[PDB]
Amino acid sequence: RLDKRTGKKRDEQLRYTDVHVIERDRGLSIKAAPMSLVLSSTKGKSHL
Amino acid sequence: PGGPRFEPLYKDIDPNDEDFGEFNAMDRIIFRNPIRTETRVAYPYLYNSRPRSVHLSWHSYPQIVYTKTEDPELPAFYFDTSINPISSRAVAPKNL
Amino acid sequence: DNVGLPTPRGSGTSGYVQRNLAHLRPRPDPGLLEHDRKREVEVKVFELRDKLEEEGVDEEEIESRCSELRQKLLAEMERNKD
Amino acid sequence: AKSFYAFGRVMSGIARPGADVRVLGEGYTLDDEEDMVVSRISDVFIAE
Amino acid sequence: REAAVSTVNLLDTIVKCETKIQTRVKIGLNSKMPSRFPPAVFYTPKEL
Amino acid sequence: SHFTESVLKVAVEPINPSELPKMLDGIRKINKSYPLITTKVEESGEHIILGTGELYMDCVLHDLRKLYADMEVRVSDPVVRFCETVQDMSATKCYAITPNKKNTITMAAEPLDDGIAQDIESGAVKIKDPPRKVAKFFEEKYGWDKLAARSIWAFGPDEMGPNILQDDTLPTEVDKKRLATVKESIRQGFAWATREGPLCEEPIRNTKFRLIDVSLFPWWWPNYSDRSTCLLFLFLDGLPRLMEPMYSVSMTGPQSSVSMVYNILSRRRGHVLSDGPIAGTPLYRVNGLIPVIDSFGFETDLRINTPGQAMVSLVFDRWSIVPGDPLDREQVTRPLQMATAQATARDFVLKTRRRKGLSEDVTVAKFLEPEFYQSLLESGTLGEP
Amino acid sequence: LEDIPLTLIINKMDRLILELKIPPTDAYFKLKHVIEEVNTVIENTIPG
Repeated sequence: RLDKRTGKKRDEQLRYTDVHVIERDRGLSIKAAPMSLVLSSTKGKSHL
Repeated sequence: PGGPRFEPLYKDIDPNDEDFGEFNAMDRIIFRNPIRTETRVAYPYLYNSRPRSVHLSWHSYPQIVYTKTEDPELPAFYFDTSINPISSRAVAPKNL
Repeated sequence: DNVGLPTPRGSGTSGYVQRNLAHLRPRPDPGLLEHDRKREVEVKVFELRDKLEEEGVDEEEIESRCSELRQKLLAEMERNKD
Repeated sequence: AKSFYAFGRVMSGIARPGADVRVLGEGYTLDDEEDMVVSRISDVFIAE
Repeated sequence: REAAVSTVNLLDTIVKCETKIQTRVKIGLNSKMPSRFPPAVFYTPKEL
Repeated sequence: SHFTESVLKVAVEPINPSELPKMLDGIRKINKSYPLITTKVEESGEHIILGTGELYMDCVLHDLRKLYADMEVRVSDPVVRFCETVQDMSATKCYAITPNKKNTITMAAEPLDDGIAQDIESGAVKIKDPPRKVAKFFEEKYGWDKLAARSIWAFGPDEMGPNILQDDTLPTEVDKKRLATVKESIRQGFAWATREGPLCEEPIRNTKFRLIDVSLFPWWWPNYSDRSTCLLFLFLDGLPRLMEPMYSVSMTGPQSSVSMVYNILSRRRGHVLSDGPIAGTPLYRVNGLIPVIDSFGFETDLRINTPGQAMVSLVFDRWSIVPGDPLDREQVTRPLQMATAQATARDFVLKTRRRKGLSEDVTVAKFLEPEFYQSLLESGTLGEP
Repeated sequence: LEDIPLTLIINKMDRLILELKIPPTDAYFKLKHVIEEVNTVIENTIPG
């Protein structure tokens, strides 16, 4: 979806955890945004 | 300063219809250095009682610390004269 | 700041604003000493009590020594008032 | 923005939707019972 | 006299009405073109 | 526990009064979403929102208008909230008498030294801790009196509170069990009084109270107004000043911006602590102080008025004494005009008492027994009414 | 002060390479300067 963007939005940083309209318009984070992910160590073991 | 001027978006407020009832007392608010118009534009929901259909501008960007090379013989990587030096005592691990 | 003419379109003025550069810029209590003396006497009594407690003296002996020190401090205050 | 989601850390137990629970406020104590509200966890989400 | 000078609304009205008079003359000629009309057209004494 | 205090105050009110309840519900939602915010209502009817800075209150007021209340809100000019303080020790040891004329309480007041308020804010001393630990803490740190370090009753207005209550009374003249019952009573009354404060109905700091002897304590007490009245009067009688919060300006940009920030901070009742290069970069950092009440539009006026580009971070730093005498009835300012050097405290206290719907300048007879008021008038410790 | 375990993430190394354009040894000196500044304020938070 990001590779389909054109114009000046092609240069936009994604900013997944900026979701308040204040955060999208002012360009800075104002709320602590939590996520949960599965990330792999160098031994191949996945961690939450 | 340097910006365009348009028609008033909402020309439906006059200072005289709202009498000095209870809240607009000038003998109540404390006066300091005056608020210029750029302050109202920069933070529109704090300095305006009716900020209708205003757009939030991008707050700030991280500063570009780039300086063009006026000497077309220097290497691409060098310590520029405008860059402040770093000392060994500018590192100085105090408690090790 | 924001003075005059929300839009210049109506009035045949073409209304540049100006600062109007002709505008004129603005141009003892003796009771306190008695309480301090009583606090000093009580501090001496508390120091004596702490010294007695650190030395392992009895509580009744410490109380008797504190009463004697309070009487001595009262006598000294009555004698050295002037 | 009509309601609010409560984000927190499960310190113990397992949180399930439709669970009859007690909410303890900022200053609940064992003698002051008034600073507590019975409620139900209706929905449980992982915040992304 | 004095009160005309002190009153701001009166000065605004005077400027607009003088503008309307000059505009009536301009529309009489054919055109409302400002460079075509110096102040010497209007404010010259009638002898000249 | 948070880092900095909500020092910025904005009075909010509705444009259309019919949607006054709706606004309140929106305010409640605001109270959920922003942790450090502080909403309150005064007796003047206007609502007060306390937040950290310009951007914090800007986002809060956007969310109040757009997310939650969905209605237009009149917003007053951003003003600061003050505290009060004591400069010198008490000249008059003053007393309170009950309406039933049973209990009489005499005491005096004093300021503090440096570091006590920051330590009691930072949790160095707890009142739930055993008194031996508190006593040895005050003996090891500040070299206090051993009796005084063992007689500190309370901190106010809360457990971490920056005001100290302590008895200097001897056991020979005061019955100790009645002293314990009235000790609980004076603790809660003193907490209420330091929560309120007489100078502006604002919470007070850097003050200690010592109960003096000859005070008698007969049985039972269902009243609280007399002790609070005398606590407020000694707050007034301890030669009080008021203190304003100060931000610590941190600017990052090249040297032309450094000259500009020196000029602006000179103009805005501020000063520059340190100026220095950032090593390895052409940027320069300027650290200084500004009052919060003088920081409105400061960041905009710096970012606009520089040749280069400068960035500012304004964080809450400290509390500091305002210039001027708040009790100076002589110094009267003019409207449409900024406060001068000596009129600043008087202007702040006057417009603060006006803003909260209070009375005019402080009446001495409001906070005294009439016989004691006449006696203190005859003694010469009070000015002309 | 809360004794939460702390780890450091030096960010934006492209600014070392492409903005500042300092030689690699000066990049090491800049990295060590940032790390010692972090450790200096850690030491000044709790002495010893």
